[PDB]
Amino acid sequence: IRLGCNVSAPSGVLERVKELMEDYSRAPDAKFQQQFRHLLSVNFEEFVAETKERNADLDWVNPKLDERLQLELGQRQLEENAKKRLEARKKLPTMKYADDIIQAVRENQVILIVGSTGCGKTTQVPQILLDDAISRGCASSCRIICTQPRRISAIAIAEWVSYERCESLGNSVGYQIRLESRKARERASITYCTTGVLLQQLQSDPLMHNLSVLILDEIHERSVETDLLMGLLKVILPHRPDLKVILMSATVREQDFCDYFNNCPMFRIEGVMFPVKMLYLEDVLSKTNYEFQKRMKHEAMIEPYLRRIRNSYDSRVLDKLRLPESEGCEDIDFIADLVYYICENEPEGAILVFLPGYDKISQLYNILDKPKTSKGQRWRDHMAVFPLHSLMQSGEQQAVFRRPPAGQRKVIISTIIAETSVTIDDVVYVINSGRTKATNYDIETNIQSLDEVWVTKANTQQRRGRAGRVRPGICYNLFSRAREDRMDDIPTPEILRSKLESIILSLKLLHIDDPYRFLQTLINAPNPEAIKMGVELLKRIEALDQTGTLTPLGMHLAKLPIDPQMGKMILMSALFCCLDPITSAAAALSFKSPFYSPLGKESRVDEIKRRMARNMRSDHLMVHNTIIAYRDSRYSHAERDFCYKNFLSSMTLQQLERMKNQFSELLYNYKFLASSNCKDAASNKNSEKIPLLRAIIGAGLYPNMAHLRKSRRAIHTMATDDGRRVNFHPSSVNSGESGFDSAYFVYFQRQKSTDLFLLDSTMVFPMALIIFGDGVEAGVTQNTPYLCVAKTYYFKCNRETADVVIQLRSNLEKLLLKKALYPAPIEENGYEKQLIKAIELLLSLDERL
DNA sequence: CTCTCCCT
Repeated sequence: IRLGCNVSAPSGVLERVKELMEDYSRAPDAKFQQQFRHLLSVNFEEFVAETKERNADLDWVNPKLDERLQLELGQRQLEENAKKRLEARKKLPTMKYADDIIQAVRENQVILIVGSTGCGKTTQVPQILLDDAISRGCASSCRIICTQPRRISAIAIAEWVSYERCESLGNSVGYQIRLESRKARERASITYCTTGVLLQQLQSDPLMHNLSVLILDEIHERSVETDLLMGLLKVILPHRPDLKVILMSATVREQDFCDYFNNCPMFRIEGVMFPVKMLYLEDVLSKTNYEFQKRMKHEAMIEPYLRRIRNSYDSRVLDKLRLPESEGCEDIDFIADLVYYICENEPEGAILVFLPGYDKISQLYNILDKPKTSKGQRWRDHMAVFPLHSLMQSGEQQAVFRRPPAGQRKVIISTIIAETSVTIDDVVYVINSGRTKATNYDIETNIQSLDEVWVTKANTQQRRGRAGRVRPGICYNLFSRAREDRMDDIPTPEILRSKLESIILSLKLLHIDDPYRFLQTLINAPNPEAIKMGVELLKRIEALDQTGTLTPLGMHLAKLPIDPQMGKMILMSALFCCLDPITSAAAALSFKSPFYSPLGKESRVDEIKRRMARNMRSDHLMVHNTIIAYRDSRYSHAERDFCYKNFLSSMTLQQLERMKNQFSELLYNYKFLASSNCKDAASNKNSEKIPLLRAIIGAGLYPNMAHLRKSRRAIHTMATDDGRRVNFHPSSVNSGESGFDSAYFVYFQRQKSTDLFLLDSTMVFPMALIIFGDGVEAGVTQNTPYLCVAKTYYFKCNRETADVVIQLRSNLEKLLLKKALYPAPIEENGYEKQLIKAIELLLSLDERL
């Protein structure tokens, strides 16, 4: 036990904390509390009965609207204005199977439609079933929900299907994503929505009574949500015989889902794509004749292969395959040569280069842009070269989509983002490195890492398809087919890679109280060690009690669309009147930072963040400062130049501001805020007290703590509270700085790459962790009285301050408990405000003087 | 001294 700095408080401050605490203890209605005790008192089939009565609207049909919609669909098939496409929709493969699809849906609760790119299943199946129900005179009983993984998919498909009905968005076709919607009409309608939207609507309608048809699309990508959703359908569908489910999948281990749902009817629908030829490293090197210069294992893999292909390739190319450098992206000059090769031979078309991450996208960009070779010098002026990365601006502009200037060849250097999420349509050539970056979770070390790995067979399959979009393509794989046969079928499904605290809490609102029993039902069961690690986190932040049951605060956290830790941070910000900054922090950790990382500009983007951090040693208040400055630039009509000068995405900032408005609207409806405007003066009376903002941020990121011991840009000897040595991620404002007021930090995410890095952090003060943390005891270790937090960090503290802090933590726990059970805004002159004022007083002693 | 990427 090595004691830290002295946290004792002046006697004058302790007396007034005492005057204030015992004002608070002199104190003497609830719809939320009755909702909470009802949920805990009912068993599961009481739960089923109650939610059936409460969501009954589809029990009502509208015969006159049935017959009217049936009658202008009958006639409005008789123009030629919506026909040109009915004969154009008939040219899509899915339409040939209309009646079999219709008939299979009537005879089966669940069917599966499997099909490759271009088959038309997403756009055509919803209309096939909708137009059938209208024609049978069932229009008003038909409400179809179609889920998509990505937001932009939902809007684009909705807009395109509505074009296909000669309607504007909002009649028979709509979309719903989070924070934006164009809703269809209530009945005889199709809604495209993101999977999360549907999961959140499950909290009000846990048996899906408010739709007649559920279409789950792209289940083969095995996102958490569709895996959860199929898991829940096994619970829901027994109580919903009228409900129709259509699963939709690419041809990627499709049989997993057929098996998972008994064995249900499976339709296979042929795609529409032009042929794309696949070449491997042998083939590429036999064409380019490039020469390399400047464990094995690998040799165990390659030599059997080179003996089986001995007579199909020249010996000198098979010898290059014995170098480990020859496969993947380890030699960027090799990729550069094959780019130059495609520009010389081969017809007109764009090159799509798949590389795992930012670092070597940078290297190939610089080699094409500042060429080392005469061949490169040659081709420099005839290429328009686009890096494509989530942290880069290229996808936010339209150049990378349009066709190049005449005489110029387009070269796209991208991450995995161009496999599905972003799509360039004039690509005829894919150079596939076979390498990506992926996150994996070591359950035993509690270390998250980001490592470069080989892609899966499904990845290359989809990357191959990216070339066949306008015209027959070529896919160059920078690895041998021996490496291909050592690749996994599909990536490890993300629910085995994921923190489960949010999911487990959400399942309590669906009256699924055993996460063990339920998660074991998934197609891929998560490690039960991860399930109690999630349970244990929820117990610590007190969303569950020790027996495992939902607490009143846990019910609030499950109803907030954010991870429970930051939801807790968000509610504290209401109680403590700093709503705007803390919601700024939560939305950014919950989504992403507004800053780009444009090629070559890092030293300069590093310097913008340090100026936006306003020397506050917090990545989280850096984002809030960024948002304050962004609002000022709109209020100044300077928005474009502001974003330019500071390498900011105005589209990221706009979405952060709507999440902030949404957190503010939810907290208002839950009766925690007097106003729904997250900028409201009453909600922000402390938003400029920096020590108080460190306290609320720490309350949410607790227990992720780190301690620095070090003086010198500077190097850092720092370690997390589990003893592991960490460093600030070089993208953090805190990396390399010296002279912190405090050696203590909280962080949202630690990650291993070159080193174990803290990706975001706020400098915190010991009294703040002590008040809002746990594991707090007073004692004596040498002959020095101490106060500790988490039974880890011990601070010199005199008995009078120790005792008052311990009394203070007790009434805070009583206060939080009643705000959870009886939500009200803290009234500014009442008794609860006096214990708020006690805490601000103590925290304000750490102000930078 | 470094950054796979969806989503309520």
